[PDB]
Amino acid sequence: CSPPGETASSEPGTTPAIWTGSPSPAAPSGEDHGGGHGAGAAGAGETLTAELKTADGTSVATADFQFADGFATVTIETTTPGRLTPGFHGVHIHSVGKCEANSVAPTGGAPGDFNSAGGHFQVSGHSGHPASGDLSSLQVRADGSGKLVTTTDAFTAEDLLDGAKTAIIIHEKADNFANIPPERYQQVNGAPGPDQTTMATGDAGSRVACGVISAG
Amino acid sequence: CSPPGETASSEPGTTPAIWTGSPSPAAPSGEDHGGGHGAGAAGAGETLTAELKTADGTSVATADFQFADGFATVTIETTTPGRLTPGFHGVHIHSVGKCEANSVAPTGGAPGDFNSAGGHFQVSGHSGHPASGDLSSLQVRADGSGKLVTTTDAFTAEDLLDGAKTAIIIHEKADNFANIPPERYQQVNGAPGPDQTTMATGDAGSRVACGVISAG
Amino acid sequence: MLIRIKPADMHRVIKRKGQESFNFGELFAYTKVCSHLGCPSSLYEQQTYRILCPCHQSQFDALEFAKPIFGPAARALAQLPITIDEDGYLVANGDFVEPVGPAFWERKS
Amino acid sequence: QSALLRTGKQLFETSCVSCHGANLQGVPDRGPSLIGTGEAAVYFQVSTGRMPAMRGEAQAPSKPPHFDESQIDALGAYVQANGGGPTVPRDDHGAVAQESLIGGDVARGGDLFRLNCASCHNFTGKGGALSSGKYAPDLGDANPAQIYTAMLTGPQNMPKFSDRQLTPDEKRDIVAYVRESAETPSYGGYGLGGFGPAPEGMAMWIIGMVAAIGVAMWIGSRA
Amino acid sequence: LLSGTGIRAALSGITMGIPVIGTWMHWALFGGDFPGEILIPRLYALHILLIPGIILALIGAHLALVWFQKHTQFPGPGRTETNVVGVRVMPVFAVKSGAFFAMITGVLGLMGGLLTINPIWNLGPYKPSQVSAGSQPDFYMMWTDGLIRLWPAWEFYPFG
Amino acid sequence: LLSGTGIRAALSGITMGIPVIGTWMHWALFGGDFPGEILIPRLYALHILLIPG
Ligand SMILES: CC(C)=CCC/C(C)=C/CC/C(C)=C/CC/C(C)=C/CC/C(C)=C/CC/C(C)=C/CC/C(C)=C/CC/C(C)=C/CC/C(C)=C/CC1=C(C)C(=O)c2ccccc2C1=O
Ligand SMILES: CC(C)=CCC/C(C)=C\CC/C(C)=C/CC/C(C)=C/CC/C(C)=C/CC/C(C)=C/CC/C(C)=C/CC/C(C)=C/CC/C(C)=C\CC1=C(C)C(=O)c2ccccc2C1=O
Ligand SMILES: CCCCCCCCCCCCCCCC(=O)O[C@H](COC(=O)CCCCCCC[C@@H](C)CCCCCCCCC)COP(=O)(O)O[C@H]1[C@H](O)[C@H](O)[C@H](O)[C@@H](O)[C@@H]1O
Ligand SMILES: CCCCCCCCCCCCCCCC(=O)O[C@H](COC(=O)CCCCCCC[C@@H](C)CCCCCCCCC)COP(=O)(O)O[C@H]1[C@H](O)[C@H](O)[C@H](O)[C@@H](O)[C@@H]1O
Ligand SMILES: CCCCCCCCCCCCCCCC(=O)O[C@H](COC(=O)CCCCCCC[C@@H](C)CCCCCCCCC)COP(=O)(O)O[C@H]1[C@H](O)[C@H](O)[C@H](O)[C@@H](O)[C@@H]1O
Ligand code: HEC
Ligand code: FES
Repeated sequence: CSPPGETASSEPGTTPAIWTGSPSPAAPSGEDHGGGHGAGAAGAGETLTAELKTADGTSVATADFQFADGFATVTIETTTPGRLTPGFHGVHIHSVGKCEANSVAPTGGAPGDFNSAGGHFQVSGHSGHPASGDLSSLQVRADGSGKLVTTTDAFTAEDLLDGAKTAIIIHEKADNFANIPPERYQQVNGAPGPDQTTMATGDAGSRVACGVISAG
Repeated sequence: CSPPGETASSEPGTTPAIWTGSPSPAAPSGEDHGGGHGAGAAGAGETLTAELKTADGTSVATADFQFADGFATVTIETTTPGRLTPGFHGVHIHSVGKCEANSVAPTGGAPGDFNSAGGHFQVSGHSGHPASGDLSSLQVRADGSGKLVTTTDAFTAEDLLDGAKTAIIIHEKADNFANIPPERYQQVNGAPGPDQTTMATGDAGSRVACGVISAG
Repeated sequence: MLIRIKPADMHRVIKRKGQESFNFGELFAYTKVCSHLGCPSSLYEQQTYRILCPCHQSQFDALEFAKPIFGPAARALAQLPITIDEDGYLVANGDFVEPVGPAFWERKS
Repeated sequence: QSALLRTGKQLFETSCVSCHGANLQGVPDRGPSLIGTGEAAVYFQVSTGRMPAMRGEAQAPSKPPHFDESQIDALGAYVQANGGGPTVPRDDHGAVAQESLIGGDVARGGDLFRLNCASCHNFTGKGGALSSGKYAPDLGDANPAQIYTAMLTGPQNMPKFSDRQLTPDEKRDIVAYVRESAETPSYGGYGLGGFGPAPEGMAMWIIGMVAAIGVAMWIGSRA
Repeated sequence: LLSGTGIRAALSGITMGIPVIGTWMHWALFGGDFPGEILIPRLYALHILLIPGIILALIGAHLALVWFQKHTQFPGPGRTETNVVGVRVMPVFAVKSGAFFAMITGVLGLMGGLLTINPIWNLGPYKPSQVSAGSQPDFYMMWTDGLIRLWPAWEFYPFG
Repeated sequence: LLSGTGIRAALSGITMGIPVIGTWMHWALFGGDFPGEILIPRLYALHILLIPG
């Protein structure tokens, strides 16, 4: 005798498809935790990255923001060795997460990477001083790299998980906030007070980088 | 027979001293090391902390920044639930690491937590644009917490170990950096350019927090 | 076995030569291995401070250096020097000043 | 090198163009094309001597090499330039590496050998038989470079172990195990070859049993 | 490696191929699948006590039978079917048998010294994925193994 | 637990006790200190083959 089933010359066959393994069911339900966080919203977790790109479609910076033990433990690294020039790029948090090359939410001039729906994306109940929307100057030297953090937690993961995706936008200015006080300095009109546009958020020239923080 | 050695009525004894174990020479061939980093200096490693205190000795915040893969990752946790008021604060890197209540390196008024030997603690070869001497901002909401990051890498672990210990000093302003451009705004004397003191570093009122970055 | 001698009964403690400072306050660490044939002496009786061995019913007076006051045992249980390191955790402040298991020919010298 | 290439070409033209046709293309049904075989293949094969081959049979046997190290290098360089492929390892000076190929770990080398090499060769690198007139030869003659290049280029009916399949560290460990097993003295007496059951049974039947029977014939009386 | 491969071949395959009860004998010997965690302990019992005990009992029966059913002899001058011509046990037979025992154990010791047998250190630990080319049993089971090799791969496939 | 503590007492202790050769007997029997990893195989052999024989 010979084995009943052999010798199927016909039906040449097909290349196997790329395997897409299904997740382990309740049986092997064990899986790695995606990150613990307060998550006072629909849920974001302790893991969230983003890529701040330029007007040419090339990545400039790569930010990371996520709650760890009730506070966002974030970190940003320059994705290219010559993204930022020898100076301080002023970071800020824009409520609008669209990191478009150039957009204008209101009726007016559309600045480069100006998709933000205002200045600094403050909290829902906070619209005065420079809340978590505001950010200071991060410096890139002749090496051209950016990595340094601060403590800006006017918002949390719940606040980040807002109605509209937010973004991190780096313009080409430092962080002063009307360093010239009214005692000595004067404005264009002679009033010793500061400018509302400068006070609400960091105003600079054309935006250098912009990246949606919606797990970009 | 009784064993040769027994019984001791005299010499009541003493309380054992607190044990101070020694590093293993046998089990470890060398000395165990913690954080790993390039550390292009005398050696700092991938672990660097700091505690920013207040004028009365209270802990304003606790920062920590260290190099991992050529980019310094940092994070700051609020030391008190109400360290920062419901507004914005500007954090700057000061060359002098003395987080004293009030000091004046030059001949002039000694501002609170003004131990810095100038403005932003820029790199040795950089003294123009706002180099790494400027750090990210700290926006505090009604919650009063600080957690956020930027990309400020004009200096690295090698540059951190400079001749003098550096510090992070947070005043209570936003991040603008002469957001009023010369086209529209004007100075006190009529010139459209910005102020040198404002451009050098984030200038605001009395400093709120100050912490030495020499592994404080 | 780490035993906590009551503060009231701490005044009845009699200490051995070279083991006076072994105890950390009111903490005494004695080897569990019975000095006679090496069974653990786990049966600790408080309010009598007697470490009894179940294998052959030998009692060692914990208050005094753990010397046998009954049963086949004739040598005291070895006392471990103990202290607290940094963070307050209990650590041994040395090694037994005598071999700890049951006795044998090459011993007591 | 220019002169090395020229020497390799001259040796090739008067050695193998009859079966690896000029231009390194293979002669149909006499020899395979050497394009892509590389310098390692040439080194192993010619140094073991298999390649000055004077018969088409089940397997090309080993034999004394027909070329000295310099000519081996010339032929290897010529073949590498023509085709391009794996290169034999070399030490700091430039000579073919021998001691540098002895991996530090021998337990790992032995495990890898058993999983991959002993399959056909032996527990300890003695030879093995194959399907139709073929056979895995004893590895005790091979030097570390020869073992490494044998793995690097599957010579004949031998799986080709790329560097990706067996990282050079793993190949170095296997080389160390091969050399150690080959140069290690038999503990417990004369290892009768390396095969246990068959040489042991023959030695029983010939040494122990003839001794016992002869002693019995001495003690007893024929009748 | 060598002996475990031999076990995998013979004890497992042959046992598990037997038609009506093959798998049942395999699982009952191995306490389950082939690498069952009781095979070597069971073989140890069988090999140090059970089978050697039976061998000792049967050798006792054998020697007792030879002793009391007087040893047969070749035809010869004074040798008939109703007598045993030879030497008595005490003076000559006993001494020569003891001397032969001494010489046989001397041969065995000499060979244990001078000739290497079963270098298990060379033969790595058993792993199902590893194997050598030799893969032979001792010369007494070599005939069974040779039967396995030579028999011409005739397999029958009854209904399912 | 019971049989092991019984072994520890009787075998190990009384073997180490013997004056001139006690420790040597203990090490020969257990192949080392008391919990030597050959004790139970040795006892198994002694108990199923040697002493029963
Ligand atoms: C299934 C089966 C048996 C198939 C056939 C395979 C087989 C046994 C073929 C024969 C092997 C031979 C004799 C090869 C030489 C070529 C050949 C056939 C010549 C013609 C034969 C012939 C008629 C010659 C004229 C007179 C004659 C009969 C001479 C025979 C010559 C020989 C080899 C005699 C002795 C027999 C012998 C050693 C046979 C090989 C069998 C074995 C199992 C050897 C075991 C063995 C081995 C294999 C070791 O490697 C080893 C290494 C280190 C120490 C010890 C040993 C050791 O003992
Ligand atoms: C590193 C290390 C451990 C090394 C050691 C290796 C090891 C583990 C073990 C081996 C070590 C040892 C102890 C080796 C020696 C073994 C041993 C006892 C050898 C004895 C041979 C010897 C020393 C002879 C000295 C010369 C001399 C004066 C001889 C005459 C006196 C003697 C010794 C007579 C002995 C007679 C003898 C063999 C009795 C065997 C008893 C038995 C089991 C059966 C008797 C018996 C026999 C012998 C038959 O032939 C027979 C045939 C037909 C029917 C029945 C019988 C029968 O019943
Ligand atoms: C009567 C009782 C006495 C028993 C004999 C005891 C002999 C004791 C010898 C001395 C102590 C042990 C030496 C152990 C050192 C040692 O092992 O010995 C080898 C040798 O080996 C050989 O060649 C064989 C050389 C020939 C002499 C021995 C022949 C004896 C046979 C005939 C005994 C069995 C009877 C069989 C009868 C056959 C007829 C049947 C009808 C030598 O090295 P080598 O030669 O290089 O081995 C190669 C590795 O190197 C290399 O990698 C490796 O790959 C291999 O190639 C390896 O061979
Ligand atoms: C130490 C252990 C000693 C043994 C003691 C224990 C032995 C107990 C054996 C009885 C237990 C029940 C048998 C189970 C297994 C069984 O045997 O298979 C039966 C087979 O009945 C048939 O139809 C066969 C007859 C039809 C073909 C005619 C063939 C004639 C042949 C036999 C002639 C050649 C004989 C030559 C002898 C050579 C000897 C060599 C030395 C059918 O299958 P089934 O009972 O439903 O079992 C299902 C599994 O088949 C199923 O794969 C699984 O999925 C389960 O569902 C299971 O329940
Ligand atoms: C299966 C195993 C069977 C046994 C076979 C193997 C036995 C070999 C035993 C011989 C080996 C050498 C002995 C080693 C050990 C030894 O025995 O100790 C010696 C002792 O000599 C003395 O002076 C003693 C005499 C003086 C006192 C007089 C006493 C009379 C007594 C004996 C009377 C009572 C007898 C009653 C019998 C009751 C029987 C009960 C049923 C002195 O010490 P030492 O040789 O320098 O060894 C150092 C270690 O002492 C050291 O602790 C270590 O640190 C090492 O340095 C080591 O080298
Ligand atoms: C059967 C599959 C097979 C396996 C797998 C295999 N070999 Fe081989 N090996 C052979 C064959 C067949 C030859 C002979 C090639 C030739 O002569 O052209 C050979 C040749 C060799 C040689 C040349 C010896 C000489 O003196 O010429 C060495 C050394 C060697 N193998 C070692 C190894 C090493 C190292 C491995 C790594 C696992 C290995 N073998 C795996 C079959 C194999
Ligand atoms: S075993 Fe403890 S007193 Fe005897």
